[PDB]
Amino acid sequence: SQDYCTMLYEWLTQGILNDPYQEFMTYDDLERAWDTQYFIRKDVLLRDCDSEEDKNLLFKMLRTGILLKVVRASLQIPTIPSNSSDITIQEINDFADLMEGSNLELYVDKCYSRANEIFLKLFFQG
Amino acid sequence: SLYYEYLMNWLTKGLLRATYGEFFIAENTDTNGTDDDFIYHIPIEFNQERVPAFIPKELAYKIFMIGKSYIFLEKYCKEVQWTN
Repeated sequence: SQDYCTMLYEWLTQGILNDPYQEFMTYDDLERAWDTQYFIRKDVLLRDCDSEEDKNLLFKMLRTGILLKVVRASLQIPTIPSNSSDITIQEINDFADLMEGSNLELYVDKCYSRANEIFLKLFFQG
Repeated sequence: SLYYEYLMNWLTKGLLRATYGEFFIAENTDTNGTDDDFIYHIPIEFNQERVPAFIPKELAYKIFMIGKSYIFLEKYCKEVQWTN
């Protein structure tokens, strides 16, 4: 799962979707003209996503990825460097530890707050 | 060794997985109509004679109360960061 943790980190830090094997839990259309549809694959999910907490967590991750991709498309940059904000996300190494601990929730909340701050700053100043 | 490991797991994360009836604290979701959605029921039960002889009943009750208060803080007070 070293590849899956790296893919999740890339999706949560830059919003870049690269799933040539249909393994990631989220993928967008246009791979209506400007607004693309983001489809979630429950067959390749990491949790059940049935309870309200898990549903809100998945929605927060998807919103973070969407905001990152929108910021990238608006700034015409291939990636969002970490110096653009005061939040730095660490890459996942142990999938079992990330699943059993709340470090996943902490990283998700941090990246979501960073994406929301960047989006608000952009839409307020530019 | 595994008994103390399960005690550690319950005292830290409030988990009772892979117990197979080898613990003295469990959850009883059965409800007779009073507080079905567990607004104030706290459906956590604690057995007495399920503990060995080398552990005090007061210490077992303290462990049960620690787990109950941790679950309460994690479920009702939403103190996610502090509980983590």
